[PDB]
Amino acid sequence: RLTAYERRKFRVRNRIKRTGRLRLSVFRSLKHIYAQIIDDEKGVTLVSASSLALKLKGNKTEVARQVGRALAEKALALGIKQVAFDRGPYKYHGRVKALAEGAREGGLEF
Amino acid sequence: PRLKVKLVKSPIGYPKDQKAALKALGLRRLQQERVLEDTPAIRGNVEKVAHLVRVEVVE
Amino acid sequence: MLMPRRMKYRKQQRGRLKGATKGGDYVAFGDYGLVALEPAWITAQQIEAARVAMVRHFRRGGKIFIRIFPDKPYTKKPLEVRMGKGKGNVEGYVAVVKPGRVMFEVAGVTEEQAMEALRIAGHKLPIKTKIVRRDAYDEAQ
Amino acid sequence: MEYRLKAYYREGEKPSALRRAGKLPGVMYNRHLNRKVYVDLVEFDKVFRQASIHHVIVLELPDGQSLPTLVRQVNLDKRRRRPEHVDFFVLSDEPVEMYVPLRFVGTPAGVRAGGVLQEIHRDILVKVSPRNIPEFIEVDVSGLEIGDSLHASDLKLPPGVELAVSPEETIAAVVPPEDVEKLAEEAAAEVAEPEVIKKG
Amino acid sequence: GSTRNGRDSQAKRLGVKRYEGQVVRAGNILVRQRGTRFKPGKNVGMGRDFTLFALVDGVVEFQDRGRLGRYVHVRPL
RNA sequence: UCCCCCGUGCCCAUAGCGGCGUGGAACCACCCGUUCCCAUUCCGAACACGGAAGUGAAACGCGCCAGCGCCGAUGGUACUGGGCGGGCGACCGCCUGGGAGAGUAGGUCGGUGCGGGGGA
RNA sequence: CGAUCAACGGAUAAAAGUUACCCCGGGGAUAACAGGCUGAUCUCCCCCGAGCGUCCACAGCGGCGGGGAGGUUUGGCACCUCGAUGUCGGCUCGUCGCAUCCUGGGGCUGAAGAAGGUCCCAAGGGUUGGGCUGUUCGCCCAUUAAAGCGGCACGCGAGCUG
RNA sequence: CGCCUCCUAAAAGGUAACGGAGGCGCCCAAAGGUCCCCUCAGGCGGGACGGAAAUCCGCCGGAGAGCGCAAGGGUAGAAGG
RNA sequence: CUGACUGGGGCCUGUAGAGCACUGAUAGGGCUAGGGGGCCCACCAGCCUACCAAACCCUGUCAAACUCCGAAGGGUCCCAGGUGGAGCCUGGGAGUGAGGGCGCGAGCGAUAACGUCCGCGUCCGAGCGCGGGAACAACCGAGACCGCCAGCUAAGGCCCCCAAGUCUGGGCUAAGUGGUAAAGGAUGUGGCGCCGCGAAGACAGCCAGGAGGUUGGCUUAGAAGCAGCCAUCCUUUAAAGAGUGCGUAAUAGCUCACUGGUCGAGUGGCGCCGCGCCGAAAAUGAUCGGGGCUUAAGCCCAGCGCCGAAGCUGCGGGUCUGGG
Ligand SMILES: [Mg+2]
Ligand SMILES: [Mg+2]
Ligand SMILES: [Mg+2]
Ligand SMILES: [Mg+2]
Ligand SMILES: [Mg+2]
Ligand SMILES: [Mg+2]
Ligand SMILES: [Mg+2]
Ligand SMILES: [Mg+2]
Ligand SMILES: [Mg+2]
Ligand SMILES: [Mg+2]
Ligand SMILES: [Mg+2]
Ligand SMILES: [Mg+2]
Ligand SMILES: [Mg+2]
Ligand SMILES: [Mg+2]
Ligand SMILES: [Mg+2]
Ligand SMILES: [Mg+2]
Ligand SMILES: [Mg+2]
Ligand SMILES: [Mg+2]
Ligand SMILES: [Mg+2]
Ligand SMILES: [Mg+2]
Ligand SMILES: [Mg+2]
Ligand SMILES: [Mg+2]
Ligand SMILES: [Mg+2]
Ligand SMILES: [Mg+2]
Ligand SMILES: [Mg+2]
Ligand SMILES: [Mg+2]
Ligand SMILES: [Mg+2]
Ligand SMILES: [Mg+2]
Ligand SMILES: [Mg+2]
Ligand SMILES: [Mg+2]
Ligand SMILES: [Mg+2]
Ligand SMILES: [Mg+2]
Ligand SMILES: [Mg+2]
Ligand SMILES: [Mg+2]
Ligand SMILES: [Mg+2]
Ligand SMILES: [Mg+2]
Ligand SMILES: [Mg+2]
Ligand SMILES: [Mg+2]
Ligand SMILES: [Mg+2]
Ligand SMILES: [Mg+2]
Ligand SMILES: [Mg+2]
Ligand SMILES: [Mg+2]
Ligand SMILES: [Mg+2]
Ligand SMILES: [Mg+2]
Ligand SMILES: [Mg+2]
Ligand SMILES: [Mg+2]
Ligand SMILES: [Mg+2]
Ligand SMILES: [Mg+2]
Ligand SMILES: [Mg+2]
Ligand SMILES: [Mg+2]
Ligand SMILES: [Mg+2]
Ligand SMILES: [Mg+2]
Ligand SMILES: [Mg+2]
Ligand SMILES: [Mg+2]
Ligand SMILES: [Mg+2]
Ligand SMILES: [Mg+2]
Ligand SMILES: [Mg+2]
Ligand SMILES: [Mg+2]
Ligand SMILES: [Mg+2]
Ligand SMILES: [Mg+2]
Ligand SMILES: [Mg+2]
Ligand SMILES: [Mg+2]
Ligand SMILES: [Mg+2]
Ligand SMILES: [Mg+2]
Ligand SMILES: [Mg+2]
Ligand SMILES: [Mg+2]
Ligand SMILES: [Mg+2]
Ligand SMILES: [Mg+2]
Ligand SMILES: [Mg+2]
Ligand SMILES: [Mg+2]
Ligand SMILES: [Mg+2]
Ligand SMILES: [Mg+2]
Ligand SMILES: [Mg+2]
Ligand SMILES: [Mg+2]
Ligand SMILES: [Mg+2]
Ligand SMILES: [Mg+2]
Ligand SMILES: [Mg+2]
Ligand SMILES: [Mg+2]
Ligand SMILES: [Mg+2]
Ligand SMILES: [Mg+2]
Ligand SMILES: [Mg+2]
Ligand SMILES: [Mg+2]
Ligand SMILES: [Mg+2]
Ligand SMILES: [Mg+2]
Ligand SMILES: [Mg+2]
Ligand SMILES: [Mg+2]
Ligand SMILES: [Mg+2]
Ligand SMILES: [Mg+2]
Ligand SMILES: [Mg+2]
Ligand SMILES: [Mg+2]
Ligand SMILES: [Mg+2]
Ligand SMILES: [Mg+2]
Ligand SMILES: [Mg+2]
Ligand SMILES: [Mg+2]
Ligand SMILES: [Mg+2]
Ligand SMILES: [Mg+2]
Ligand SMILES: [Mg+2]
Ligand SMILES: [Mg+2]
Ligand SMILES: [Mg+2]
Ligand SMILES: [Mg+2]
Ligand SMILES: [Mg+2]
Ligand SMILES: [Mg+2]
Ligand SMILES: [Mg+2]
Ligand SMILES: [Mg+2]
Ligand SMILES: [Mg+2]
Ligand SMILES: [Mg+2]
Ligand SMILES: [Mg+2]
Ligand SMILES: [Mg+2]
Ligand SMILES: [Mg+2]
Ligand SMILES: [Mg+2]
Ligand SMILES: [Mg+2]
Ligand SMILES: [Mg+2]
Ligand SMILES: [Mg+2]
Ligand SMILES: [Mg+2]
Ligand SMILES: [Mg+2]
Ligand SMILES: [Mg+2]
Ligand SMILES: [Mg+2]
Ligand SMILES: [Mg+2]
Ligand SMILES: [Mg+2]
Ligand SMILES: [Mg+2]
Ligand SMILES: [Mg+2]
Ligand SMILES: [Mg+2]
Ligand SMILES: [Mg+2]
Ligand SMILES: [Mg+2]
Ligand SMILES: [Mg+2]
Ligand SMILES: [Mg+2]
Ligand SMILES: [Mg+2]
Ligand SMILES: [Mg+2]
Ligand SMILES: [Mg+2]
Ligand SMILES: [Mg+2]
Ligand SMILES: [Mg+2]
Ligand SMILES: [Mg+2]
Ligand SMILES: [Mg+2]
Ligand SMILES: [Mg+2]
Ligand SMILES: [Mg+2]
Ligand SMILES: [Mg+2]
Ligand SMILES: [Mg+2]
Ligand SMILES: [Mg+2]
Ligand SMILES: [Mg+2]
Ligand SMILES: [Mg+2]
Ligand SMILES: [Mg+2]
Ligand SMILES: [Mg+2]
Ligand SMILES: [Mg+2]
Ligand SMILES: [Mg+2]
Ligand SMILES: [Mg+2]
Ligand SMILES: [Mg+2]
Ligand SMILES: [Mg+2]
Ligand SMILES: [Mg+2]
Ligand SMILES: [Mg+2]
Ligand SMILES: [Mg+2]
Ligand SMILES: [Mg+2]
Ligand SMILES: [Mg+2]
Ligand SMILES: [Mg+2]
Ligand SMILES: [Mg+2]
Ligand SMILES: [Mg+2]
Ligand SMILES: [Mg+2]
Ligand SMILES: [Mg+2]
Ligand SMILES: [Mg+2]
Ligand SMILES: [Mg+2]
Ligand SMILES: [Mg+2]
Ligand SMILES: [Mg+2]
Ligand SMILES: [Mg+2]
Ligand SMILES: [Mg+2]
Ligand SMILES: [Mg+2]
Ligand SMILES: [Mg+2]
Ligand SMILES: [Mg+2]
Ligand SMILES: [Mg+2]
Ligand SMILES: [Mg+2]
Ligand SMILES: [Mg+2]
Ligand SMILES: [Mg+2]
Ligand SMILES: [Mg+2]
Ligand SMILES: [Mg+2]
Ligand SMILES: [Mg+2]
Ligand SMILES: [Mg+2]
Ligand SMILES: [Mg+2]
Ligand SMILES: [Mg+2]
Ligand SMILES: [Mg+2]
Ligand SMILES: [Mg+2]
Ligand SMILES: [Mg+2]
Ligand SMILES: [Mg+2]
Ligand SMILES: [Mg+2]
Ligand SMILES: [Mg+2]
Ligand SMILES: [Mg+2]
Ligand SMILES: [Mg+2]
Ligand SMILES: [Mg+2]
Ligand SMILES: [Mg+2]
Ligand SMILES: [Mg+2]
Ligand SMILES: [Mg+2]
Ligand SMILES: [Mg+2]
Ligand SMILES: [Mg+2]
Ligand SMILES: [Mg+2]
Ligand SMILES: [Mg+2]
Ligand SMILES: [Mg+2]
Ligand SMILES: [Mg+2]
Ligand SMILES: [Mg+2]
Ligand SMILES: [Mg+2]
Ligand SMILES: [Mg+2]
Ligand SMILES: [Mg+2]
Ligand SMILES: [Mg+2]
Ligand SMILES: [Mg+2]
Ligand SMILES: [Mg+2]
Ligand SMILES: [Mg+2]
Ligand SMILES: [Mg+2]
Ligand SMILES: [Mg+2]
Ligand SMILES: [Mg+2]
Ligand SMILES: [Mg+2]
Ligand SMILES: [Mg+2]
Ligand SMILES: [Mg+2]
Ligand SMILES: [Mg+2]
Ligand SMILES: [Mg+2]
Ligand SMILES: [Mg+2]
Ligand SMILES: [Mg+2]
Ligand SMILES: [Mg+2]
Ligand SMILES: [Mg+2]
Ligand SMILES: [Mg+2]
Ligand SMILES: [Mg+2]
Ligand SMILES: [Mg+2]
Ligand SMILES: [Mg+2]
Ligand SMILES: [Mg+2]
Ligand SMILES: [Mg+2]
Ligand SMILES: [Mg+2]
Ligand SMILES: [Mg+2]
Ligand SMILES: [Mg+2]
Ligand SMILES: [Mg+2]
Ligand SMILES: [Mg+2]
Ligand SMILES: [Mg+2]
Ligand SMILES: [Mg+2]
Ligand SMILES: [Mg+2]
Ligand SMILES: [Mg+2]
Ligand SMILES: [Mg+2]
Ligand SMILES: [Mg+2]
Ligand SMILES: [Mg+2]
Ligand SMILES: [Mg+2]
Ligand SMILES: [Mg+2]
Ligand SMILES: [Mg+2]
Ligand SMILES: [Mg+2]
Ligand SMILES: [Mg+2]
Ligand SMILES: [Mg+2]
Ligand SMILES: [Mg+2]
Ligand SMILES: [Mg+2]
Ligand SMILES: [Mg+2]
Ligand SMILES: [Mg+2]
Ligand SMILES: [Mg+2]
Ligand SMILES: [Mg+2]
Ligand SMILES: [Mg+2]
Ligand SMILES: [Mg+2]
Ligand SMILES: [Mg+2]
Ligand SMILES: [Mg+2]
Ligand SMILES: [Mg+2]
Ligand SMILES: [Mg+2]
Ligand SMILES: [Mg+2]
Ligand SMILES: [Mg+2]
Ligand SMILES: [Mg+2]
Ligand SMILES: [Mg+2]
Ligand SMILES: [Mg+2]
Ligand SMILES: [Mg+2]
Ligand SMILES: [Mg+2]
Ligand SMILES: [Mg+2]
Ligand SMILES: [Mg+2]
Ligand SMILES: [Mg+2]
Ligand SMILES: [Mg+2]
Repeated sequence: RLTAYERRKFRVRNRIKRTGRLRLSVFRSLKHIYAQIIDDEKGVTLVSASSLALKLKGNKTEVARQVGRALAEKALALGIKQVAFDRGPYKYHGRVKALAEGAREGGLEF
Repeated sequence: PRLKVKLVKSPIGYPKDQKAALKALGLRRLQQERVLEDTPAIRGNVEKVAHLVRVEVVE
Repeated sequence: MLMPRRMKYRKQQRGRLKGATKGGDYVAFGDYGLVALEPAWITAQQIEAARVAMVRHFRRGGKIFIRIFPDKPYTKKPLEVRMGKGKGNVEGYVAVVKPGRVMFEVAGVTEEQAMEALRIAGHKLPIKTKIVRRDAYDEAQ
Repeated sequence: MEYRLKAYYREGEKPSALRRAGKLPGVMYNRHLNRKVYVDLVEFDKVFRQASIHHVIVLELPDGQSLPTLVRQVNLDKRRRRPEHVDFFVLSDEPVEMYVPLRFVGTPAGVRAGGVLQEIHRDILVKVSPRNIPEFIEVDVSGLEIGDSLHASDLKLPPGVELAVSPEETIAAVVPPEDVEKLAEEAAAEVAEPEVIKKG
Repeated sequence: GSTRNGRDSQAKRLGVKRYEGQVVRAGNILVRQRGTRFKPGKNVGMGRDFTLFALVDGVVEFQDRGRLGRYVHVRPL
C-alpha cells in the first residue's frame, strides 16, 4: 500500500532515471536538509553535505543556500560539473529552491 | 579413447535430419565401420540413430 | 436432466480422450461408489436414465451424488446436407469421462441395495462399470 | 490401536519393476532424515484397510530399527485404483497435525422418518503429540432431525489435543431423501435454454 | 443455411528478433511487442509501437527483474 | 574496523498482513504558528513557510510470537523428444533420455551495498 | 484535392438478361444413372426392467435409457467411366438370401378343445384372376393352403416394349 | 470478398476450410505537446430530501477501476484524472 | 569450412499435462439479505421455512478462445566438432503452382468415409524395379552400372504346395477358437491371492421341528407372513425372520433359511490375470491362399541353426569425379 508522498517521491525520480546523470538526492526534515550525490549505475555515493553535519543554527532557507554553496565546492574539486536536480516528494520552492541556488552559485551545472 | 562404429540397418524411410547425422558421420553404404575419436560432439550424433547402429570400444 | 443455465460459448471443439482422469477418482461422499472404465462423452440424456432408475429402485432414502457434469456441448448438422456451410447446430450437452473417474457416490443405503442400484447403471451406461466401496485409499487423499 | 510392519531399503531398482513384482516403492521422511524404502503390497493392503491414517504403524527396517510411523499421503494409480506410491512420516515427541476418525453414536430423529445422514468429515485434522493420541472421537448424533447443521465447534476433546481447523466447518448434515413422487414433479417444468453472453 | 464466420486479420509476426549474445548494429530492431511485456534497459531504444531497436553496436543480454518486468542490456564489447 | 542511527540503491513477499513489546540524549517524527513565499477544484488536512516549549499516544525503527499469506524438497506420478508394439476402434502397453504441476517434509516476522550522525 | 475504382493489388471514363433453336473446344478435375466407401437416416436384431398385464418383472407385453448386424431407404464424399455406363414402369427368362406368407417338425400359452398370439429349425415346392391407372406402391372386387419380404447395374431395350 | 482482435495454431515466425467469435470505412482543437498536482473499482459502518446505486466522510483495500469506440495485450511507481 | 547435423553454453517460449489465482461452469453443504409460502395485521411488523436461492465459505469437479504454475520439444546466436552433388556472391536455362496414401496432432464430419481442410515427417509420385506381405503405389525389409550355375543376412518364413527344424524346454487352447466385432450372459478352463465354514462335524444326500402376540399397524373397500411405507420391537427357545420362493378371492397349504441327528472330509462365495463359449442372418460355389494340421503344422514364455532380397563381402570389367 503506497501513499501520495511515496508516489510523488517515486514518479519524479523515475523521470530522473532516464537521465542517468548524477542525482542530487534531497532529504528535507523539519530541522535540517541533507544532500548526497550517488551513482545510480554502481550504487556508490560520491560526496555528502547537509546543515546538521555542518553545524548550522537557524533558518533553513538561507541555511539551505549555505549547504549548496558548501556542497558544490567538493564537486568542483573532484571534477563533477554536469548534474541534475531531483526534488523527490518536496515541491521545488522555498528551502529546496534556495538550496538549488546554493549549488548553482556554488559552481555546479544544472 | 576410440570407437569403431558399424552400421546395422538402412536409412530408408526415416526422417531427413537423421540422414543428415549419418552424412555428418560419413555413412554412405551399409556395414561400413569407422573408428572415431570419443568426444560428446560425435557421441551425441550416434545417440540419435543408436537403434540402427552398433559401437565397439577400442583403446 | 442436467444442463448449464448460462454459457460463455454454445460451441466447442471435440478435444481428445487421451489420458486418465485428473480428478474425482476416489470416493469422498458416500459409502459406495461407481467407477467408469471406458472413455466416452456422457450425455445428460444418458445420465438421467441411470439416475431415475436408481431413485425408482430406492423409492425413498439414500442420496444420489453426481460427481461429473455435462460441460461439453455436442453438435450435429441438419439431415441430408453437404460438408461445410458452417458447423452443425448444438443439440446436446455432454461430459468427457476417461478411465479412473468415479461419477456416482451413494450413502445411507446398505450393501445389497447399493449393489443392484449400481448394477442398473452398468447397462444404462455405455462404458464398462465397476462397483467400489469407499476404503482407506478413497479416504486417504 | 497400534500396528506394525516390516520394510526394506532400495537404491538402484526401477520403481515400475518392483511395483510389478509386488513391492510398492516409497520414501520415508521427517524434518530430521530422509530415505528410500519399499513395502510389499499384499502385506500393505491388509493393514492399511483398517488404520489408514487414523492409527499408528511402526516399521521395522532390515537392520532392526523399529520406528513409529504414520502414512502422510498415498499416490494412487489414476487408472487401476491400485497405490503406486506412499509417503511415510517419522514421528517423535514433537506435536504435529494429524487426522482422527469420528464415531457417531445414537439413532437420529430424522433417520426414523426414512432420511439420509450425510457425513462430510468422518476424519478431523487435529494437532497432538503421538503419546496423547486417541483412537477416535465420539459424537452423539441422536438429536438429528430433517434437518439441521452440525459443525466442528461442537467437539468435546480429550485433554492434550489441539484442533487444527476452523470451528465453522460442517462435519455432518441430514439431507432430504429421494422419492418417487418427486420425480413426477421433477419433470413438470422446462428449464430455460442457455442464455449466451453477448460478446462486444 | 450459410456462414457468418471465416473473417480474420493477418498475423503480425510478433516476437523477438535478436537473442542473447548476438551482434547488433546501431538501429537494428530487437523486439516487437504489444503493451509492455518488456521494458527497456541499457542502450535499449524504443519507439511508439513498442518496437525495441539497438541504440548502439554491442552484444545482447537478458535479465528478469520479477515485479519490474524483464529487461534487456546491450553491452559494449 | 564493532553498536545503534539518516538518506539511498539492489535482491524482488524468505521482504506482506495481523498481534505483542520497545525505544526520544542525538536523531526522527508528531508538535507550536499562519505574518511572510506558497497552498486548498473547501479546509495550514496534505502541501508551504517560520520556529522549539511539549510529546513516543500515532507513524516509523528495532526485536519475540509462525494465525494467514510467501518460499519449498525426496520421491513417485503426469506429459513428452527419440526408439518400438498392440487394439477394428476409442485408444493402451515396452526401451532410452528429459521430467513437471499439485500435495507431503519442512524453511520465512528479511539480506545487503555506499555515503552520513552520534556511540565504541 | 476527385475513391461503396467496398470485386477494395483496383480491365474501359461508357454495360442486364434470355436459349428446349442451339453450336465449338473440354471435364470423369465437376452434379444428375450406375457400382464402390460410410451406415448419418431406414430395416431387422439383442442389453438391462420401471410398469402394465385382476393376481403374476418376462404368456404376450418392455418408460427412461444402451450394444450391433444387413447394405434393400433417403443422403454423405465424387473413387474407375462425359472418343457416352440407355434413367421410371411393363413383357420375358431364370437363378439366388431366409429377417418363412402357406405347407413340415417344434418349445411357451393367460393352452378345456377348435382356432390362435409369441419364440425355435428349415429355401423343397408354392405364392390366383381383376378395376383404377404410365405407375413401383397402394385402396377395392371373388377367392385363397398363402396371395412374403428382399439380391442379381432398384437383374434383364446388342430380347421386345417406348 | 478490403482491414483489426480471439483461439483454432501443435511453448519462435508462419499455417487453410463455406471452422468456431465479436468489430471497422468514424472521432478528438484536446481526448495532441511539456511542467506540476493527485489515485481507483469494490466490501464494513454513518449520514437531508435521496435512494441497491447521486455526493462526502471514517476502516479495509494492487488492480477486480478506468484509459472515445470490439478484442486482446498493457497498465496507478500512469498510460489514468 | 563458411552446410545440413552433432556437444557445451545463455536467451527467446506458454500448447500436453496441471489448477483455481482472474473470467465463466458448477452437484451437494454451510451461512445469510431477499423474496415466495405460511401463522399472523391494513395497524406494521414479527416469528417458521424438508421453498429456489444473492453475497461469502466448505467437499468434489470443467474449459480451443480461463490461467496462481509449466517441461519434453522449437528457434537464434557464440564456439568446438565436422569436407560434402555440402554452403555462398554474380550470370544463363527451366519445370511445377490438380497432388496422394500413411504416421502424429487438431479441427470440419456423425469419437463415418478409399471424406475433406491444416502444421510436421516419411514415402509413393519420379522407385508399377527388387524380398516379404496370396497377389495389391505408398504396411515391413531394401535405393538396381552391368557380368559370376559363388558367400552372409533384413523383412518374412522353416508340414507339403515352396528353401529352410514335423528341432529342443516349459506352459496354454479343445472353441479348427486360430481363420473379422460389440454391450451383455455363462458350473468353459489355466495361473495367483483372500477367506471363512466344517470331526465346538460343515457342504451333498438321508431323518423331526419351521411356533405365538398377530387377520400387527399408517389404514383406504378383502391384505390372515406372503400390496406399498414415516414399525420392527419381542416372547418360548436346541430352532424360528413379526416370513425365501411356490400357493389362496383372503384363507388354507408346501418350502427356503434355521437347530438337532445320519453318515466322516473337505466345501462354497467375493476380488486380479491367460485363453475360449453364446451373442454372429444376405443374395453366382465353396475356403485360413490352399491342402490340411489338436502333447499343432494354434496362443504365451524361452533357446540353437538354417532358408532366403538386385540390401553388404570375394571376384570380372564400364563410366563421372578426386588423389597421385
Ligand atoms: Mg506491492
Ligand atoms: Mg574550485
Ligand atoms: Mg553528453
Ligand atoms: Mg550384421
Ligand atoms: Mg520404412
Ligand atoms: Mg533440428
Ligand atoms: Mg524432428
Ligand atoms: Mg540427403
Ligand atoms: Mg547419394
Ligand atoms: Mg578416426
Ligand atoms: Mg563436453
Ligand atoms: Mg551426453
Ligand atoms: Mg554417457
Ligand atoms: Mg539436443
Ligand atoms: Mg553411449
Ligand atoms: Mg538405442
Ligand atoms: Mg427437464
Ligand atoms: Mg477427461
Ligand atoms: Mg484434486
Ligand atoms: Mg459414442
Ligand atoms: Mg452421443
Ligand atoms: Mg433422446
Ligand atoms: Mg443416443
Ligand atoms: Mg430442416
Ligand atoms: Mg425432420
Ligand atoms: Mg438439394
Ligand atoms: Mg436437442
Ligand atoms: Mg438422435
Ligand atoms: Mg445429443
Ligand atoms: Mg441436450
Ligand atoms: Mg453408517
Ligand atoms: Mg457393516
Ligand atoms: Mg468384468
Ligand atoms: Mg474395491
Ligand atoms: Mg506387471
Ligand atoms: Mg504377480
Ligand atoms: Mg499447533
Ligand atoms: Mg407430489
Ligand atoms: Mg425439490
Ligand atoms: Mg403439485
Ligand atoms: Mg421425463
Ligand atoms: Mg402441473
Ligand atoms: Mg405431470
Ligand atoms: Mg425447474
Ligand atoms: Mg408454467
Ligand atoms: Mg415437450
Ligand atoms: Mg435447448
Ligand atoms: Mg434456437
Ligand atoms: Mg449481439
Ligand atoms: Mg445494447
Ligand atoms: Mg452494455
Ligand atoms: Mg444453421
Ligand atoms: Mg433446411
Ligand atoms: Mg427457413
Ligand atoms: Mg457477415
Ligand atoms: Mg448472414
Ligand atoms: Mg447479424
Ligand atoms: Mg446471432
Ligand atoms: Mg491468428
Ligand atoms: Mg503487415
Ligand atoms: Mg540473469
Ligand atoms: Mg529468476
Ligand atoms: Mg509493474
Ligand atoms: Mg552487467
Ligand atoms: Mg559479464
Ligand atoms: Mg577478450
Ligand atoms: Mg576508528
Ligand atoms: Mg558481533
Ligand atoms: Mg545489481
Ligand atoms: Mg533468512
Ligand atoms: Mg499479500
Ligand atoms: Mg505494536
Ligand atoms: Mg483461513
Ligand atoms: Mg518461488
Ligand atoms: Mg531432436
Ligand atoms: Mg488383449
Ligand atoms: Mg482399415
Ligand atoms: Mg467407446
Ligand atoms: Mg542435454
Ligand atoms: Mg489446498
Ligand atoms: Mg525457524
Ligand atoms: Mg529494510
Ligand atoms: Mg535473499
Ligand atoms: Mg542496507
Ligand atoms: Mg563514525
Ligand atoms: Mg466526390
Ligand atoms: Mg463515384
Ligand atoms: Mg464505377
Ligand atoms: Mg469494374
Ligand atoms: Mg457488398
Ligand atoms: Mg464495384
Ligand atoms: Mg473501370
Ligand atoms: Mg438488372
Ligand atoms: Mg445486379
Ligand atoms: Mg437473376
Ligand atoms: Mg421452352
Ligand atoms: Mg417440357
Ligand atoms: Mg434448363
Ligand atoms: Mg430449327
Ligand atoms: Mg440439332
Ligand atoms: Mg445450327
Ligand atoms: Mg461439344
Ligand atoms: Mg463445379
Ligand atoms: Mg448440379
Ligand atoms: Mg458441385
Ligand atoms: Mg433433370
Ligand atoms: Mg436437380
Ligand atoms: Mg442430390
Ligand atoms: Mg450415383
Ligand atoms: Mg454388391
Ligand atoms: Mg448409392
Ligand atoms: Mg465393406
Ligand atoms: Mg454400425
Ligand atoms: Mg458395417
Ligand atoms: Mg424382440
Ligand atoms: Mg413393480
Ligand atoms: Mg407388476
Ligand atoms: Mg395375449
Ligand atoms: Mg422393441
Ligand atoms: Mg415417462
Ligand atoms: Mg426406446
Ligand atoms: Mg434411441
Ligand atoms: Mg438405444
Ligand atoms: Mg445408439
Ligand atoms: Mg449402436
Ligand atoms: Mg459385414
Ligand atoms: Mg424395393
Ligand atoms: Mg422411394
Ligand atoms: Mg417409405
Ligand atoms: Mg426427405
Ligand atoms: Mg438419389
Ligand atoms: Mg477430391
Ligand atoms: Mg468407347
Ligand atoms: Mg446415360
Ligand atoms: Mg443412345
Ligand atoms: Mg436415359
Ligand atoms: Mg429423378
Ligand atoms: Mg423413383
Ligand atoms: Mg399393369
Ligand atoms: Mg406389352
Ligand atoms: Mg415377371
Ligand atoms: Mg421366382
Ligand atoms: Mg442362412
Ligand atoms: Mg424374429
Ligand atoms: Mg410357422
Ligand atoms: Mg405347425
Ligand atoms: Mg404349435
Ligand atoms: Mg390357419
Ligand atoms: Mg403384436
Ligand atoms: Mg424359395
Ligand atoms: Mg437357398
Ligand atoms: Mg438343397
Ligand atoms: Mg420348378
Ligand atoms: Mg423357384
Ligand atoms: Mg411363380
Ligand atoms: Mg412373382
Ligand atoms: Mg395377377
Ligand atoms: Mg419398389
Ligand atoms: Mg419388382
Ligand atoms: Mg405388378
Ligand atoms: Mg408415397
Ligand atoms: Mg377406405
Ligand atoms: Mg371405396
Ligand atoms: Mg363396396
Ligand atoms: Mg377379396
Ligand atoms: Mg396380387
Ligand atoms: Mg420376389
Ligand atoms: Mg439403389
Ligand atoms: Mg427394366
Ligand atoms: Mg411412342
Ligand atoms: Mg414418349
Ligand atoms: Mg483472394
Ligand atoms: Mg495465435
Ligand atoms: Mg524471424
Ligand atoms: Mg527466414
Ligand atoms: Mg511454411
Ligand atoms: Mg490450397
Ligand atoms: Mg459506411
Ligand atoms: Mg485518449
Ligand atoms: Mg475513495
Ligand atoms: Mg477497443
Ligand atoms: Mg479492451
Ligand atoms: Mg515503473
Ligand atoms: Mg561462422
Ligand atoms: Mg531443413
Ligand atoms: Mg533442403
Ligand atoms: Mg542447428
Ligand atoms: Mg566451449
Ligand atoms: Mg551459466
Ligand atoms: Mg447456480
Ligand atoms: Mg412442494
Ligand atoms: Mg478464500
Ligand atoms: Mg527448468
Ligand atoms: Mg535445447
Ligand atoms: Mg523444424
Ligand atoms: Mg532468425
Ligand atoms: Mg562467448
Ligand atoms: Mg567473440
Ligand atoms: Mg577440420
Ligand atoms: Mg575432399
Ligand atoms: Mg571443396
Ligand atoms: Mg564439392
Ligand atoms: Mg544442386
Ligand atoms: Mg552450389
Ligand atoms: Mg551470406
Ligand atoms: Mg554483368
Ligand atoms: Mg540466381
Ligand atoms: Mg528465376
Ligand atoms: Mg483444381
Ligand atoms: Mg484437391
Ligand atoms: Mg499438399
Ligand atoms: Mg499430402
Ligand atoms: Mg489422417
Ligand atoms: Mg516409425
Ligand atoms: Mg512424429
Ligand atoms: Mg448421433
Ligand atoms: Mg475424437
Ligand atoms: Mg471405419
Ligand atoms: Mg479416421
Ligand atoms: Mg481422411
Ligand atoms: Mg501438408
Ligand atoms: Mg515436430
Ligand atoms: Mg526415393
Ligand atoms: Mg514392390
Ligand atoms: Mg499385410
Ligand atoms: Mg490377408
Ligand atoms: Mg497397422
Ligand atoms: Mg491396405
Ligand atoms: Mg551358362
Ligand atoms: Mg545386412
Ligand atoms: Mg504361409
Ligand atoms: Mg505352389
Ligand atoms: Mg522365392
Ligand atoms: Mg469370436
Ligand atoms: Mg464376415
Ligand atoms: Mg463384420
Ligand atoms: Mg487378429
Ligand atoms: Mg476385442
Ligand atoms: Mg459378466
Ligand atoms: Mg443341544
Ligand atoms: Mg435342550
Ligand atoms: Mg499376468
Ligand atoms: Mg481377460
Ligand atoms: Mg475375447
Ligand atoms: Mg462368423
Ligand atoms: Mg455374418
Ligand atoms: Mg459356430
Ligand atoms: Mg452366403
Ligand atoms: Mg467369407
Ligand atoms: Mg497357411
Ligand atoms: Mg500372456
Ligand atoms: Mg525367438
Ligand atoms: Mg540344432
Ligand atoms: Mg551381385
Ligand atoms: Mg552392387
Ligand atoms: Mg578366404
Ligand atoms: Mg578398372
Ligand atoms: Mg579410362
Ligand atoms: Mg567440379
Ligand atoms: Mg584437396
Ligand atoms: Mg600420394
